[PDB]
Amino acid sequence: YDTTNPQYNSVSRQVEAGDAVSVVGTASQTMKPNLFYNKFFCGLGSIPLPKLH
Amino acid sequence: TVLTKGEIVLFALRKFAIASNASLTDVEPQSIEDGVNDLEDMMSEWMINPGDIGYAFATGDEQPLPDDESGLPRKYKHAVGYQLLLRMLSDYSLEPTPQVLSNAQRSYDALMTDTLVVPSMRRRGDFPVGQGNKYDVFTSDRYYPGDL
Amino acid sequence: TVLTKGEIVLFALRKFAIASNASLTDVEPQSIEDGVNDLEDMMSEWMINPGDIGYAFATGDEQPLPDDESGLPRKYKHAVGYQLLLRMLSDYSLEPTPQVLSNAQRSYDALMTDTLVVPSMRRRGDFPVGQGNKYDVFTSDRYYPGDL
Amino acid sequence: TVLTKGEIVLFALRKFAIASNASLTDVEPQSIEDGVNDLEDMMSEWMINPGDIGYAFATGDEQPLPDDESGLPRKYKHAVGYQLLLRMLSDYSLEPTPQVLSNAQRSYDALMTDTLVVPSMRRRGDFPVGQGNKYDVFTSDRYYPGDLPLIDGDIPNA
Repeated sequence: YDTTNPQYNSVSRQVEAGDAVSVVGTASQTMKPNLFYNKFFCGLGSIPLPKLH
Repeated sequence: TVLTKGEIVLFALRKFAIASNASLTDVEPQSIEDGVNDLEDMMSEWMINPGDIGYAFATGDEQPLPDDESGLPRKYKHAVGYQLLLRMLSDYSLEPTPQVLSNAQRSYDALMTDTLVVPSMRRRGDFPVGQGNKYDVFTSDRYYPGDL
Repeated sequence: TVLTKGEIVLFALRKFAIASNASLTDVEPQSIEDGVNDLEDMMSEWMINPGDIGYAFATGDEQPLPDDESGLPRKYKHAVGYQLLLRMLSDYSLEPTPQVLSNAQRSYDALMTDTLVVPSMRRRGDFPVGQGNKYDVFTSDRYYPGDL
Repeated sequence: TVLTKGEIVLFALRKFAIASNASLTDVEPQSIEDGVNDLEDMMSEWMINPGDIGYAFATGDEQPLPDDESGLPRKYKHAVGYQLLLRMLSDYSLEPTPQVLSNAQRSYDALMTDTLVVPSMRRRGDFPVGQGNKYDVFTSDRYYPGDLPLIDGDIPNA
C-alpha cells in the first residue's frame, strides 16, 4: 500500500500498529496439505554437470 | 630464543651509541616506551608494502610492553633494528652516516629478497586448447578456465 | 587498540623534539591547540586529492577537543604524523632534514599503495559482441551495454 | 685448527686498532659480548642471501660464548671478520677508510666466488626427442620427461 505509487497497490489498506491477526490452523496439528497453483507460480530446472578429467 | 621488543629497541638505541651497557647515561624508561610504541606503529603499517612477516600484535585493549614477545624469527632482527633506528634518530636530532645507511639498505634487501614472490600469468580463458590434449576423453573442457 | 587526537600532535612534536622527554622540555598548550586546528584543516583538505580515509570530523559548532577520537586506523598514524610535522615546522621557523623528508615520503607511499583503485576501461556500447556469444536469449545482448 | 667466535671478534676489533696490542687500552667484556651477539645475528641473516657456510648455532636458550667453536673453514675468516667490522664500527662512532672498504669488498668477492650455482636450465617437457634416439613403446620417452597430472574421482575439481 504505497501512497506515492497508487498503481502498485494490491491490498485495501495499510497495516498499522495494533491491527488484529490470527493463525490459520491448530496448536500442534500435523497433516498432509493439498495444493493449488497457476502454471507460472514456480519453476524447476536441472542444471547439467561437466565431466571430470 | 625469544625476540622481545624491549631488547630490539635496546639494540636500536645501542647501534648508534646512545645508551648501552657500558654507557654512563641511565636513559629514561619513557624513551624505551616511546620506542616500543613507534616499533608497533611501523610494524603495523608494514602490512602494506612488505606484506605479512610473522608479527603478533597486542590483541585487545592491552598496551605493548617491552618484555612481551614479538614472534619474529631471528633472521629479521638487524633489518627491523636498522629501520627503527632510521625512523627514531630524529627524536634525538642526529644525522645518520652513510655506513649506517648502507647497512640498513643491505639488511632491508635481504629481508625483501627472502619475502619475494612472483606470480604466473595464467591463460586468458577463451584461449583454445589443441586437439593433442585429447579433450572429451582426457580433459573435460575444450577451453582454458583461467580463473579462481 | 583505539587511537585518539592529541596523540598525533604529540607524535609530531616528539619526532622533532619540540617537546619530548628525551630532552627536559614540557609541552605548551598553545602547541596542542595549534596542532589540533592544523590537523583538522589538513584532514579537511585531504578529502579530495588522496581520498577519504575515514577521519571523523568535528560535529556541530564546537571546537575539536584534543582528547576526542579520530577514527583513523593505526596503520596511517605515521603518514598523518609526518605531514603534520612538515606543516608545523614553519610555525617555529625550523628547517626539515633529508632523513625526515625521506621517511615522510616513504610513509606517504604506503597510504597511497593501500588506497589504490586502477580503473578498467569498458567497451564502447556500439562495439558488437561476437556471434559465438549467443545473443538471442538475454536483454540487450546484441551489443555491449556500455557504461552503467 | 679450530676457530672460535672469540678469535673472530678479537680479529675484528684488532683490524681497526680499537683493542689491539698497539694501543693505550685493552679489550672489554662488553665489547666482546656485543661482538658475539652481532656475529650471531649476522650469520642468522647470512643464512638467506649468501649460501649456508657451515655455522654452528647454539641450541636452546644458552648464550653464545667466546670459548665456543664456530666450525667455519679458515678460508672464510677474513671475509667474516671484515663484514663484522663493517657492521659493528658504527657502535664506537668512527668511519671506515676506503682501503678497509676495498679489502672487505675483495674478501666478500672471494667468499661469493666459491659458492656459485649456475642452475643450467632443463628442457621444456613437450619438446620432441629425435627419431635418432631409437625410442620404444613400453619405455615411452617420445618427449623429454615432465610433470604429470593428478586424477581424483571424489573431489569434483573440474
